[PDB]
Amino acid sequence: PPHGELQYLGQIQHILRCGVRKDDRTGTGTLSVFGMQARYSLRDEFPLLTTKRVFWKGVLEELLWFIKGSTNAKELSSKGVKDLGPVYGFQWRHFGAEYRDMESDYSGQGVDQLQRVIDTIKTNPDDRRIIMCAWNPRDLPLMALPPCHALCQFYVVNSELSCQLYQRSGDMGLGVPFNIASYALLTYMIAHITGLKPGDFIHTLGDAHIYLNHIEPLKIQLQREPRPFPKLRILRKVEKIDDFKAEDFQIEGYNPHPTIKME
Amino acid sequence: PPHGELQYLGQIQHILRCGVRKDDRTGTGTLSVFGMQARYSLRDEFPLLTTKRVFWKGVLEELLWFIKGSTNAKELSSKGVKDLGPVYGFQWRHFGAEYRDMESDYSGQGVDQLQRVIDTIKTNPDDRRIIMCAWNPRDLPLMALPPCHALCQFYVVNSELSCQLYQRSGDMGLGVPFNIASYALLTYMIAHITGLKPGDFIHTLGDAHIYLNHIEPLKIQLQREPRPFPKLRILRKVEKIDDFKAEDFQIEGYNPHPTIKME
Amino acid sequence: LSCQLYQR
Repeated sequence: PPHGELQYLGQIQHILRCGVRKDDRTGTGTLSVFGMQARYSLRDEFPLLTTKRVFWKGVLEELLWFIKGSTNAKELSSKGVKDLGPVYGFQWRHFGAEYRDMESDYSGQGVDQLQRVIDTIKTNPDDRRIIMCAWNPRDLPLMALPPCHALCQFYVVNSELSCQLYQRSGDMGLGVPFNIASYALLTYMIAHITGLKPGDFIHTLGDAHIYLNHIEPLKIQLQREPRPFPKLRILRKVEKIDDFKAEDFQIEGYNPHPTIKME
Repeated sequence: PPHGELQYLGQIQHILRCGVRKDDRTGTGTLSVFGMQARYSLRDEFPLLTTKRVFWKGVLEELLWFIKGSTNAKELSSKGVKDLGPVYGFQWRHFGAEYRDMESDYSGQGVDQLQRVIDTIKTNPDDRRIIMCAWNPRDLPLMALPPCHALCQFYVVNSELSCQLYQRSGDMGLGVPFNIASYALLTYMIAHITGLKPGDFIHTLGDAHIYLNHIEPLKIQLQREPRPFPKLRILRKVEKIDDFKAEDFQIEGYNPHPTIKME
Repeated sequence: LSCQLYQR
């Protein structure tokens, strides 16, 4: 059976060949295709890309940060990837709640989208509404009813948990490999505390794009052969989503090609 | 170049073969696959399915009903297509506004999602946020922040308008052929009004499913060969989305296989 | 250019 990273490589190749020129909001050029989808098995493997080394520590650390609902950059400062008000954390844990301070008590204020996903999996695994959204923080003061940046839908059949991420746009060079790992990790976490096995991660894009200055690096990456995906081990029986710590996770057999710096 | 209805047929075929048993809300059985996508060209053709006759008149009529934001059932029963408060129209035109009556004036109340899509296409066609959502009306009184049933994202490059519909679940036998036609029609209308050409319609599903009693009918539909898709002509210059009437549209060269009754 | 119930 074919290696799942081949889907990601084929999407890069399709955009390089068939993408059209389109500016982003800063007027920076991309090659763009609208509407894409890839499926990554989470069964006995973990889709951390191998055609370049992906910074797994930052994936883990930043997800854990989102899970505690933090609006404080310092809790993410001296770790790897370098007073807020929004971010994916506050929206995942406290949606629509009156913001006051970053050192403020928000316990049971707003909608807890993440706990609601977990509770629904437990109370009604057949539910077609197991959905959590994240917003780009810059959109929040911009308009009423601002559109989400990303919607994540979970799905359960035969004791397997699957996840589909819809992103309205996806930076294929930098953001996409990191998001694949991120939502695959989230799925592993939620599966673990709901007593299910990870199933599939489906990645769906609106504007799938490559920045012009990533073209040469990505063209080199395209000629690298994927190595078998690693496995992800959770080292401890963990009971609630808030209990996970970085040390509960071990990536095993990760054997990637060298780091590529995009930009 | 392969006929676009082949995607729809391949999807039916994949669910019949690989789909797993999963109940819906009422305990009615389906065959289910999570995560699907099809792309239908809107360029000089219109994806009204030909392996069975689709009731085009009801597509058009129901869409126009949504575009005026109606919460009145008999404006959709005097049209022969067969007191509310919510259904897709009130959310498309008057999102989040205080409901009172159905004969009430809602002018400039709530967010107009549809007008906002149109304006953004005109003021900023590169925008990655050109998004409009619809809700199952049962969900609205059920929780705070109810998740949408469907999100629709528009996209513009080279004077072409594309549309991606994400549905959290899709009834392949009944609902899907109807939605393809429906969102393809909406794209034709928004394109016409913004001086763009229709591009692609991308259809993306979460829980893509077949009701058990549709299996035998669909198995017969699967052996019918598609006929070239028809064309859709708009018969006058129309200036505002609210100005379209049923008589402004003509389907040409529609040559479908016989009607299949399912339910 | 939108989405998700009345309070944001």
